[PDB]
Formats: sequence, C-alpha cells, structure tokens
Amino acid sequence: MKFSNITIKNFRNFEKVNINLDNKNVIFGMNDIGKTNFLYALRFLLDKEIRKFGFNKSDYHKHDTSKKIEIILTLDLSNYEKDEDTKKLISVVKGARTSANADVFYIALESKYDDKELYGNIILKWGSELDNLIDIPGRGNINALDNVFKVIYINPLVDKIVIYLIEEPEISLHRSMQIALSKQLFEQSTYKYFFLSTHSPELLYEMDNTRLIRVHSTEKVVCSSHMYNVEEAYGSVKKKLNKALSSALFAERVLLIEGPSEKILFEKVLDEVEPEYELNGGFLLEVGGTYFNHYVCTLNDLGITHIIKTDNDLKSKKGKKGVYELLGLNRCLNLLGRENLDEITIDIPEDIKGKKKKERLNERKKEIFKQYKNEVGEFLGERIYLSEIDLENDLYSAIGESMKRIFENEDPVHYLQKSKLFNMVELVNNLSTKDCFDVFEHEKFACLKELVGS
Amino acid sequence: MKFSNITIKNFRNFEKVNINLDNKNVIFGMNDIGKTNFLYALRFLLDKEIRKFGFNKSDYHKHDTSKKIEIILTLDLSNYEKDEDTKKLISVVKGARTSANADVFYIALESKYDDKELYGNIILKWGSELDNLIDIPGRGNINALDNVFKVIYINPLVDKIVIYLIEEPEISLHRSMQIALSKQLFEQSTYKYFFLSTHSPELLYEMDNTRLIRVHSTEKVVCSSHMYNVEEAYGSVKKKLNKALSSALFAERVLLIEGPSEKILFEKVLDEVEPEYELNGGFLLEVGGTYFNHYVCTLNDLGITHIIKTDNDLKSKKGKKGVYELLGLNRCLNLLGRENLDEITIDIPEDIKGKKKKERLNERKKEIFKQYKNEVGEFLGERIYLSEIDLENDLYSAIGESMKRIFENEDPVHYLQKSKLFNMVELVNNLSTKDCFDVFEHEKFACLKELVGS
Amino acid sequence: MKFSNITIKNFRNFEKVNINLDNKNVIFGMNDIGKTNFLYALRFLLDKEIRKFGFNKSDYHKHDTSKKIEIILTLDLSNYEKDEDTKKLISVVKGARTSANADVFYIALESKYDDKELYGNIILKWGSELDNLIDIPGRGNINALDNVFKVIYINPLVDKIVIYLIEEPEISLHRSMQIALSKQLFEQSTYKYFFLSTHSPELLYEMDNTRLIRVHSTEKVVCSSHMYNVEEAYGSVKKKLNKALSSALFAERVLLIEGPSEKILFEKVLDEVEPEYELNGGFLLEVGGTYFNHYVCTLNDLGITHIIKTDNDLKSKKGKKGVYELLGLNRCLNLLGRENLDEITIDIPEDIKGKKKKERLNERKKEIFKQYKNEVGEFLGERIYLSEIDLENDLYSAIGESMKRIFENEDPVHYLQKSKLFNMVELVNNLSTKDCFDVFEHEKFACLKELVGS
Amino acid sequence: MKFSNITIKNFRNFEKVNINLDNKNVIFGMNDIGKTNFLYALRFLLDKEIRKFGFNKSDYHKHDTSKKIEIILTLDLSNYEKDEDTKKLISVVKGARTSANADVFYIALESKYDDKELYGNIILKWGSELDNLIDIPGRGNINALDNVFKVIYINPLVDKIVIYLIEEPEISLHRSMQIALSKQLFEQSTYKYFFLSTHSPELLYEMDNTRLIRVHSTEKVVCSSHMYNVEEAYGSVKKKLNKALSSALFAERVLLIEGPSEKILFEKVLDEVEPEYELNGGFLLEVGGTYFNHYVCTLNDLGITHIIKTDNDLKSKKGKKGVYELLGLNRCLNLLGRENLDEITIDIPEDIKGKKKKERLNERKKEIFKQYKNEVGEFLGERIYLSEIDLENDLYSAIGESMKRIFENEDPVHYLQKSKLFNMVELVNNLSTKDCFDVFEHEKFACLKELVGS
Repeated sequence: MKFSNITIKNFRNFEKVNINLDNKNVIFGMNDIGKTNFLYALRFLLDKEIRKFGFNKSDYHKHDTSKKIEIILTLDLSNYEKDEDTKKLISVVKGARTSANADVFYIALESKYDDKELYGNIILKWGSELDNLIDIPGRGNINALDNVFKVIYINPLVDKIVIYLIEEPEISLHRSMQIALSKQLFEQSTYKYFFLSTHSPELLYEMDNTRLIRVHSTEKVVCSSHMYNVEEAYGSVKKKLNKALSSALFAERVLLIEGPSEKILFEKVLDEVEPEYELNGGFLLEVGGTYFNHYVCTLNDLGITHIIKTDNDLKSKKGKKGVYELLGLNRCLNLLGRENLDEITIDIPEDIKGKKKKERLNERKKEIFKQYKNEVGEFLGERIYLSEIDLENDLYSAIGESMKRIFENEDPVHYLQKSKLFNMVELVNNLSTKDCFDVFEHEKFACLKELVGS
Repeated sequence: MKFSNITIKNFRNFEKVNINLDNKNVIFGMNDIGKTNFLYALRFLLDKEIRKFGFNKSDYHKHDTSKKIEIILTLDLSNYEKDEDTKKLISVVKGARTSANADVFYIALESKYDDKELYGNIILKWGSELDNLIDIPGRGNINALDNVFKVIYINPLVDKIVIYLIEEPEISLHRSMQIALSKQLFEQSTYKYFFLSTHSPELLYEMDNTRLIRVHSTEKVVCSSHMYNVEEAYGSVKKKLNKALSSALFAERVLLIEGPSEKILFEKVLDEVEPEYELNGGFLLEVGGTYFNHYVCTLNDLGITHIIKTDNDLKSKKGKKGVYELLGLNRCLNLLGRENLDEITIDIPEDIKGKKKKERLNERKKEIFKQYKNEVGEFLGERIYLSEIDLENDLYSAIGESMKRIFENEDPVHYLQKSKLFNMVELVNNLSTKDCFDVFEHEKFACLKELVGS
Repeated sequence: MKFSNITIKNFRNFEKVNINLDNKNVIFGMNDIGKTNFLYALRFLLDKEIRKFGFNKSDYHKHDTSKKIEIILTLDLSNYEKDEDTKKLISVVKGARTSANADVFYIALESKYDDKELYGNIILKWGSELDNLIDIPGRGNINALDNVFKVIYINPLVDKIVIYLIEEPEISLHRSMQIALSKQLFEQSTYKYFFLSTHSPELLYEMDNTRLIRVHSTEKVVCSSHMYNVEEAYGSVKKKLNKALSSALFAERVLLIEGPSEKILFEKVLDEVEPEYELNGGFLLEVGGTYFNHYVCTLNDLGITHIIKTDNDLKSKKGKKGVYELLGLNRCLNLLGRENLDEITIDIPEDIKGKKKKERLNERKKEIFKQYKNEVGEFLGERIYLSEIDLENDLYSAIGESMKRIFENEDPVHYLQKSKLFNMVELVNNLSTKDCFDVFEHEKFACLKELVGS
Repeated sequence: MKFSNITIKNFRNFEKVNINLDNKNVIFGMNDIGKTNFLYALRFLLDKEIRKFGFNKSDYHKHDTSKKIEIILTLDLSNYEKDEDTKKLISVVKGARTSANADVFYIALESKYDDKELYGNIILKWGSELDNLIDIPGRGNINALDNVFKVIYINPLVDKIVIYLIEEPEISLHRSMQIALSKQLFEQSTYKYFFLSTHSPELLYEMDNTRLIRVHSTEKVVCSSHMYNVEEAYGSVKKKLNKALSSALFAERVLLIEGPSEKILFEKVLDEVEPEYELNGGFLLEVGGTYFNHYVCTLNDLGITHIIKTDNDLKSKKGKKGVYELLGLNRCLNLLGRENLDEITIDIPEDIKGKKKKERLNERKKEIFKQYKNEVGEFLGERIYLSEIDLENDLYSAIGESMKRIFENEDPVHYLQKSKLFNMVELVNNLSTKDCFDVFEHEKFACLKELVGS
C-alpha cells in the first residue's frame, strides 16, 4: 500500500544510508554520481534484465571485496480489507505471513563474493520479521517476485504493480512542454509510483503530496528528505508559492524579502561589492502578503540556510476605529512557536493629520519596540531581523549625507514614501561605490553579510 | 572585420533565406530541425572535415535533384590600415581585390548534380564583385580558404581566425554553472566570433552587443533578427532588465504590468477562467519604474505580440510646490514618437487634506482624461490601454456588489489603499467562480482577452 | 568416463535427431547452418553465459510456438573405482544415484513457452533413470551443474572437467600451421573432450581414435556417424592412407584405382566428354598395394558411394617354384565376407620363355575366369568390376583401329607393356574426340558411367 | 593496353620495391602484412573513396616523417589504332602526349608532410616522360583520372576500365566452389584486370597466362615474379600438370621423384629419422613421363630450392630392332642447355633371353656410365643426381644384410622387380629403426639430406 524506507549498505559510494520514501519521490542535488547510483540500487532489486549479470569488482565499495552487500525495502500493509493491491502481495506470498496482523513486510538482497571464479552472487529473501526471513520459491530463471512487480525505465539519451523510473526528461524539450509533463505527473492518476531526477525548476510547478530528497555536495553519505503537502488554506495563491520556491530549492543560501523595492537596492549593493554572488549559491526570494511558516519548514527540513528580515507594521481592524494590530511581531513570534498578542488601542484627535499623525505613529512603534527587547534578543538567534519603523529609516542612518544631494527638497525619507519605485530607481542611479561599501558594513544591514558566506 | 549577411538557396528546408548577422549571434525558437540545418549549412563552407563528403539525394530540397545549391557569405572590409585581421584577408587574396577601395568581400559555394555517378560536386569561389568571381587556387586536397579560417565544434553529446560553434551546452549542467558560462562568453575577449543554440534562459543573463535570431513555428522560410545593445542611461538596472526579458524571449505573447498587486488578481482570474495559459504561449512580465521603450523595440523586431496596460498618475516636482507632471500620459507618448507635455499647476488650501485632497486630485485627473479623447483612441490601436484613475477603481465597476461583503466597513476602494498586498490576498481568498468570470468579460479589462488568444 | 549419445527434439531445424558421440568428435559436410546450430545446442545445455538469455520465437521450429524443446545427454559411468573423474560426478550428485550399481547417467533440459510475457523458460534436471528425474539444487544464479563442467569457445572471427568447442580454425592460417595444429589436437593429451568443425582437409592427416559426423546436403533429419580407429598391421603406411582419404571424405562419389597409369587415361577421357566432373562431387582415389577393407567400411558408414575396378593377377609364392596365388580374386572375395582360395600350381618347361610364357599365363587366367561366372556376377552387384587380364586388353578391344596407327610396329599391347608411363603419355597425346567418346560408351568401361551420375 | 611495372618508395614497410606485372596477377607467400600493404598501395593511387583521407604518422616508414613518398605506375601504349582502350587514355589526356610516338605512359603520386597541421597532402601527376610531368587538371573534388578508371574491392569478411581487387575468397567456401571460382577467373572474359591474394591451393587449378608474385619470409624488400604460360605441346596433360605444382608453390624445399614406389620408401625413412619434415617446408612431387623443364624454370624464377634424382634408362625405338636411346641422360642434359645425344645400337642373339639379357643390358649401362664421368660431375653441381642402373640396386648396397632375411629365396633385387608395389609394401613393414638410419647416411642417397635443410 505504501513504501516506507530503504536501507543501503556497502554499495558503491554508499556506506550506511537510510532514506525515507513515499509513493511519489523526487531527487535532486549537485552530486550527479549518487543520483545515478540511487536508481541502479532500485533496479538490482526489482528488475530482471539487470540482475542476470551479477556484481563485479567495481560495484562494491572502494574495492574491498571482503564485505557483504545488503539492500532492504520496507512496505506498510495495513488496509487488509479495502485495498485492491494488498491482496496481490498477500496471495502470492503464503508462508512468510506468520500472522494475519503483521502490518509490515520486508524484501531483502544479500551478496557474498566468490574469489575462485571472480563472480558475486545475488540471493533474495523476504518475510514479515527481521529475524525469520525465508528464500523466494521459483524454478528456472523466474522468481516469485517477478509475478507482482513490473519496472519501466525512461531515458531519452538512447494485473501487476508498475513502477516508473524517469531520468532527466529535459534534455531536448522546449520550456513549454516541461510544464505539461509536470501537470501530467502530479495531477492525473495514470502514474502512482515513481522516482524522478531533474536539474530544471520547471518540472516542479504543480508539486503536491510528494517526497523530496536532496543530495549534499559532500560525500553521498548525507541525504535529506521531506514530505511536501500544501494546506487547505493557502489554496488560492498556490501557483505563486510554487513558482517562488521551485527556484530556491536549488540553492544553498536564501534570503527572504517583502517587495520589489528592496530588490533593486540589494542588487546594486551586491554588484558594487562583489558581482559573483549567484554563482556560489545565493538567491533572493520574495514572499509578499503571507506568513513565513510554509517556506521556513520546507527549507529547514532539507538543510538550507534561511535568513529573514522584516519591519514593524500596524493595521487597522475593519469596522472598529482606533484599534490596531501588531503584525510584524506576530509573524515573527508565530515561527518560534508562540501565540498572538492582544490588540493595542490608540487615540488621535480628528484635527491632527499628515506628518503629525505619522510622527505619533512612529513614536508609538518606538515605544512598542522598547517594551520587547528580550523577545528581539531571542529573535536574532534564529536568523530573524526586525527593524524599528521601516527600511528607509535604517537607510537614512547610513548614507544620510548623500541623501541630501539628489532629492534636495527636504526630509528625503518622506520624499521616498510618496512613490516607492520611481524614486528608488532615481536614488540607485546616482550612487557611488563608497556609498555601497558604507551600506554593506553598517550594523542595521548585517543580514547581507550572512548571504555571501562566513 | 565584421560579418554582414548570409544567403541560402535550395538547401534542405531553406527555399530562399536571407539573414543578417554580426560577430556574436544567438539562435533560438521552437523549430529544432531548422537550427541544426543552419549550423550544418555554416559548416559546408568553412570546414574541410565535412566538405570531403559531397551532397547526397536528401541534402537538396524535397528531392528535386535538378536545382542549384548556392551559399554566399558577405564580409565588410573597412579598417584597411588599423585592423590586425584585414591584412590576412588581403595578403592571401591577391587577384580578386580589383581595386584598393572595395570595402565589401564575398565567398560563394555552388553545386550541380551528376546523375551518372550519384554525386554532387562542390565548387568554391570568392571575389569582390557579384559579377566577376574567380576560382580558388589550390593543389591536392587543400584550398587557399583553409589557410585563413579554423572552425571548432562543441557538443556535449559525443595566426588564423577561429570560429566557434556551440550546440546545447546545458544537457547535463547544473543551474549555477550556466551563469558562469554566460559570463565567460559575453564579457571576456577569448571568444570573438561564435554561434550559439540554446533552450534554457539562464545563458542569457549578461547578453550585450549581440544579434538574436528567432525561428518561428511555421516553415523555416521565416527567421527574424535584431541587434541588442543596452544604453548607458539604463545602467545599474541592467541585471534586472535581463532577468525579466530572458524568459519572455521564449514566448509568443507577453503582457506588461506594473507591480505584484496585479499578478495575484490576474493569476486567480485566469485560473478560474482557463487553467492552461502558460502552455499555449502566454507570460506575465513585470516592468517597474522604467519606460517601456527597451522592452517594446526588442519584442517588436522579433515578431512577438506585446500588450500594455497602465494607469494614470501624477508626481510632485522636487523643490517647487503645487506643480505636477503627467507621468502616465507621457510614458504612452514616447512609444508613438512624440514629445513630452507641459506641466500642470494646481492649487489646494493648506487646511484641506486627506480624503478631500484625494477627491480633488481624482477630479483633476478625470478632467485631464476628458480633453484627450483622440490620443486615447490612437493609443488603443497599438495595444496600449489607459485607465482613468487606477486598477482598483476599474475593479469596483465590475464586482462592486461583492466588495461590500468581505471588508464590510465603507468605500472599500479606500480600504485597499491602506495596504496593497495583504488586503488583495484577503480579497482573492474570498471569491467565487462567478466573480472571476464577471471580471474576465467586462470592457474595462479587455486586455486579458488578447493574452488568451484570438 | 565417456559420452554416448545425444538427442535433440524441436530445436531450430532439428525435428527428431539422435546422434552417437565419443570423446573426440569431428563434424563436417556441406550444410553450414546445421553445423552452426549443432554447437549452440550444446552451449545451451552446458554453458551459462548463453543460458541466461532464454529462448525466443525463432529458436523453436518453424514458428510453431506450442511444442516442447527437449535436449538429453547420455554418459556412461562404468569405471567406478579406477576413474579419476567418475568421483567428481558421483560426489556432487548424491540423491539421483538410486543404486551403487548403475551404469548410465542422464542430463536433460526442457522448456515450455509463456505467451503472456513472450519468454521461454529453461528447466534443468538429471537422474539415473528415464522415468524418475529430479530437479537440480541451487540458490541464486548458480546451479550444481556449473560446479562440474567448464566450457571454452574458440573462434578466430571475433579440479573441473574442461570441454572445448572449436569453430573454423583455418580462416587466416597457412598450410604448415594447419598441419601443426592437427598434430597438437590428435597427439598430445592436453585436449581430451572437444567438438571440431572444419572445411579444409589438412587438419585430418593424423586422425586416430575419433568419431566422424557427416551432414548431408538435404534436410538435417539425416546425419551419419562412424568410429575411426586404425589397425596395428597397417602401421607402416599410415601417413599415405590418411593423406589419400582426407580429401575423399569431402566428396559424394569416389572411384578407386591402382596406379598413375589409370589416371591419365581417365582424366583425358573425362575432359573430352565433360569437363565439369569435380564441381559436382566426384573424385579419383589411388589405393596401391593394400586391401580395400579400410577405405570401403569408412566410406560406407558415412553414406558415400564407392566404385571399385580391378584386374586379375597372379604372383609367385616365395621359395617354392611353379606355385602361384590368386590375388585379385581373393582381394575381391575378402570384401563380401568369405575366405581365401587354395593355391594353384602350374608347370612350364624351362626352355619356353618370352611371349609364349605370357600367352600360357593368359590362357590360364582365362580358364580361371571361366570357372567362376557366378562369383563374378555376385561381385558386380555390389559395385565391384573385374577385368579378365588387364586394362590394356580392354583398351585394345575398345580402340584397336586407332591403336594400330601410332606405335605401328606390331602387337601394340606389348609395346605398352614394355614401358607404361611414357607410352601412355604418347598415346594420350595422339587421340581425337571420337576415340574418347568410344572409350566412354563401351561395356568394359561401365564404371565411369556410374561416377558421373545416374 | 598492358601494365608493365610498379615502383614503391618509402611507404610503410617498403623501402625501395620494384615489381613487374601484367593483366592478371596472383600474389602469395608467408608474409601476411606485406600482402595487405601491396593492395592499399594500389588504392591510394586509383581509388577516390580512400584518397580523401590523407596519410598519417604510421603510413610512412618507421615513423621518420621527413622523407617523401613516391608511387609510379608504368603502362605500355602500343596498339595506337586497333585497341579499343588506348583511345580512351589518349582522348581524355590531350597535353601530356608530347609526340604521337611515345609508346610509354606514367602515373605518379607524391606527398610531403606538413608539420604544423599534422597532415600529409597527396599530389597527382601524369606524363609521357620522367622529366616533364605536369599536374592533372580538375576542379572541385573530381580529378581527370577518375574519368578513366573504376575500382572494385571484394572481401567477404565484412565506358570505363574496371579494376578488381579480391582479398581471400576462401573464408567460408566449400572445396567444390573454389574450383568453380578458379574456372571463371581464368577462362571467361568477364574479368580482364585483377589482383588476387590467397592461401588455398584449389584456386590455382586452371592458371594460364598470368603473373605470379611470391613474398619471402624475410623483410618485404624481397619479392619475386614470373610469367606462367603453358606450351601447346603439353595440352593433353594440363589438367594433371597443375594439380601437383599448385601445392608445391606454397613450399620452400621441393624434391622430385618418378613414382609411388619411391614415395612409400621415403615416407617411412623420413618418419623414422625425423617426423616434423613437412612443418618446416619440404614436399615430395611426382613427375611421371614428362621432362623436367616446365617445373624447374617455374620454381627457379620464384626462388624455390629444387632437387632432382633420376635413374638411368634405355628405350627401344619403334619399328627398328636392336637400336636403343638414352632417355635418362638426355633428360638431364636438356636442362643444362645442350643437344640430344646420338643413338646407340646393341646386338643380342635370339637364344639369349631373361636374366642373361638383363645382365647384358646392365653391363652396357655401366659402360655408358663409365664413359661420361665429366658430365656427371657438372650434373651434380646443379642438384641433379643420377644412378647407374636403378633405385633397387642402390638400396641393395646399403641394407643388403637385411634384404636377405624377409624374401629369403635368392637375388632379392630380381624379386622386387616382378611386382614393385606389393613387395615394397611388404619390405617397409619389416624394417627396424637401425635399418632406416642406414639409408639416410649412405652416399648414394645424399638427396634426402638436402631436403631437410643445412
């Protein structure tokens, strides 16, 4: 009914590897040698045209031909009654099922080297316990395992359960057709069990209810796995979420921002300081009007460094007047595992408006920041950075001398707020190298120093 | 010194094709046969390891084995004294240069079929005029053309000028390394002459001073070419321009927007109306705070349908108070080839502020719109759409009944203005199929009827 | 210890074939396809690098994919205590040996088709009886049969018993190398079990103690076998016998003569009548001073037509004077399975000599011939022809009119008798087409009419 | 009209090789590398599909890439008016014929290395003199030479003049079909120009009017050639002449005998002395009733050692009585280039007959031998051996002690004469090793010590 785990011992570059699985699996990384071995590992266990030729000297670990090779596959058998496929793996097998309440099933493969003839044999056994495993009946060249499974292999560079193995279906396909392939794989019910390997981010636009395996750049002994499943909510904005995350899954360091105003400034600063930041990992990700939980959990389970920078903000509850909600603190606290805060009510006379209103709100926000220093201390530990009022004010504290030479006028922080995009473009046009060097080193913009590396 | 043109007559699927070129050339599209044929055609003229083997029956047009196969290459010879490479193509050639003031040079290739032996000979001829072409001297198996050029071929599926040919350098490369390859090709001087074929948009992140050739989906007889050159005024925003345009170059129809507020709404509307829009062409492009000339010229020269929807706007000139400029109207006139309009000065008493100020500005904008009916009528012809105030007011005229059931409050158009992102997310969460179909059919949103198709 | 028989049922072009064998076997004939299939038949039974791949549609009979394929090999197990290899085939097997006093052993191979998967399975079984055959134990990919035998394949165009299979070892070898190879195979003890296929007669110059298999030109249903073993009496003339018979084994019709005088005449007559007699089978073989048993038995066991023509002769027993022995008559009788006749004593006065003695001997020979008409008539039935005196007399009775025009003189038969080679050369020089046609039709030379054809 | 010679310089293993030729040529020997190179040498000069690819480092001599490669072919042009092929080679070429009375034509090929590009160019040049050679006109990829000749290559291991090149047509052919191929090659007029390479003696069963080329076992610098053309006076013994020389052409040491009586003795003697006499060359050849000139000239031109042993003999002239001729002495004098001797007349009374007649003739032969000692002295220099009476008498002088222990009786030399074959086969049976060692060393049998080697 469902795959559960796979254990590989002493096979090529695998020393002792334990990987969790599910019905739909997607593997990626920067190894390109372990990815092509993870599929031969599965083919030597469930395929016939490749098991006839036994192991050779190279197929072991680093040419130490005195150790065993074990491969074990674990399957969960719970729907004893309503499952259509559980009957087939309970009718062909009739003696390894000691009890009618086993709920687990195993398949194993062992190999021991024969020095005299330069040949390594393959022996297959299954059972329902780790201690009592019995051999597969079968006469001639056909085992009893081949009567249950059928394996199909797809590679463009050249009444049974069907298992698909696709390798790199993007060699000579246009960008449009990759989306069609993704839709077919992840939506229609033609495919149920498969494993997939890819280097392009256009195959993962409709990913849902699957498992993701990431391979680190180091020795193959490390592989990480996570279960991806979107919620019932966040269902009206699924396309944007997947389009944002599909490219960040291929990185090593990712920074989360709010809007396109910060993208221009950060791109200019990085270009002036060091231009080769996207070659050595690195990425900039836009979140928008959504909480950070979905990105953070997915990135943390796969060992991806994550950096978050945000600003304090206030919203007015609909209907009621004079009552405000703390959104910036709530979004940062919801990630550490805590509860929302009570609303704060503030009073402003009707006559006061404009900059007088803005300064009152800024003073209130500064007081709120003053009250919760201990929380900010714990926020900064887990790569969460919070500003006092906004980004523009922190910018004014680093390049303020050069701010009053382009806009002239007065109070340039107020001048930017009128139009965020055009005036930021004007500001970035008229900036020297010294200004970017000064921005890159100030404390309030420390987050960038963690994107480039230690 | 510089390539200028290439003419192909009766070679495979080419009937009569005339393509402009330059030193750096990039070819792309959806017709995969035509690109391979183009690069083979370029090899029967400058490489000896492929010209030994003459033409066969298939190498002609649709097996009409009675027509000539002619290929002519055109080169411009202007730097008669300063170029270090013109001397080489004036030293080896000594008779075709009738006058020391030619400024143009040709290379030609002709072939006629020999029925008796089933073979097609290849005859080579250069000259400096189209009427007087002489034969190339050479004894044995080596021509005089091979003493000037050397051709190098790269394909991962396997004292002289050097010409590089690259075919699909992304078959098994990670995402990071494609950027490094793009940098090396487009910045360093190791490569000076090359032709490239690609399907991935990450190779075109540093493109500058090149020619782009697009191949349509129809018969190969159609191919379009354009010269890409970024100005010195749009510097420091180059890295974002290229990342925006590199994906749009692979489409057949593109819509231009302003910010991320419109992306969410349009994605939801399209998802409810018809979910397969990015497969049959289709793309959404973000512009930001920049004029539309750079995108529009590039997209028009290559035969890509372009759609523009923008809103009216005003700005306050720095320093002077009470004077405003017409940015939205101006940005739609530079594209038609006209001059900027004169500033408009308006007066508002100091006491009046807030919503009363906003209604005064809206009345002024409506009055401005009331005087330029002919301009808007001419704008709409070239696929440019203008709204009276902004997108939200246009939205209120179609789904107004459902606006006052989520936010409640009053005058929800003002409510959205407080926070563009969060409130639009809340709006899109609470919407039904009927609401989206009502947006898709209204007149004031006619733009979406051209991105879907005809 | 010794192979005994092999039975093939429904394999390619074999319908029901039963072939006797021995330790050393040599296969030849005109049908190359059958000689190639006869070795795959053994490889599918004793080799594992070819048995992994099961049967296909073609490997059956004429695409009737509903019949069994049975292959049985029979081995004789008698040297229970003296043989050093009977132990290895009595220790590995421990349950199929029902009694310790059994002589024969069997190895069988069966296959039944599986229509659903398009694959035929191979099942192996031995036993010491034809009614009770058990399955061979083995786990994984290794049977118990592979622990006893090892098969080696040799083809220039590319503690266990060893079986060699040699195919066409004369592709690019010189003549002396062929003779050396023949010596190595048939003399030294390095090779003990092998099967050999050949098209050249130089490998068979010292064949001794072997089994010869001949393949007819018709359907494979016919194959003939004979055990070749030379006697100890014919040990001083072994080389000449083998060199004479090694070329005749590749024919379909063979004629036996006495010496080189009977070769020139027959070659001239055949050349004048029809010059294509060696393409369509045919051969002339010289015997000399031996008996005909050795050639006749070997040729008759392999289905080769044999023709014998001889002349009556008398020779004197050493020591005793006046006593003569019947040689030709006894040599013809020894082939039908009878006993030698008694000596005949004749008296001649000392004075009588010269031609008178010759005419007396001729009269005596004529009387001896007249005594045995029934014996001559029984000789003629089994392709044995006997002349009254000699070939010269029959040639005279055929062409005397032309014989008395070259030698002139008188009694030309005597003139031939003085010197045989030179006078026969002179005679054959001066002959016409009419004379040769006259020789070919006379009754006394009927033997030639049987060599050419029916 | 006729090929005449070929000169190869500095090509592979050829240093300076000069070979004569004709229309039909057959090449053989032991050096299997030179035989292939001799046929690639004729394809770089006349074949288009192999000359496109230039020389490499290996195609030179022992990797010394600073010397020229020249190939010249010589063709005789005499039938200026009657030949239907001389017109073609005088019409296509129209400027190299300085005079209409040249009678000789040349074709040449030169090549000089180009170190920079690692390539060797091929330049072609014909002419009717060795001093004035002009270049061959032609534009593109087709020369003027390709309009006259066409080349065909045959190898089973895979209005123009046609040249065939056959390589080893005996790989998988039956013995009967080789004769069929020989008849077509050497009789019918379909083939006129060809070269042939072979290892089997059955292809040369009808050779007439050809050239034979033999390659020695040493370095390729040695190659011998001869013209084979049978006379019209040997036309009735042709089918037998070529069935004995064909096998001898593959040897290095050949001995000539008269009949099978000597074969029986010599085979046993050699078997007892040393059995591996046929691996290291060596062969016995029967001549019969013909002169030795035809064999001796053919074997001498090809550098084959020849040994001749003959016995004295007398014959009676037809018609006349009492007059005798000296056949044996004349057959040895004819080969040294002399004239036949006069007849000798001897008288014998009618009464004397039988053994007395034989002893009178033996005394006469002994006197004749005594007369001509000087001639025998010169005969023995050129490997011609003569005996006084016969082989039997010389045998009696070496093993006489053992002669009178098998036949007993008396005068065993007379006893053998009555029936040579049946008594020699009995003598050979009853002979010990010491008896055979005593024939191999005696002076009268010095011929056997030169066959085995020095």
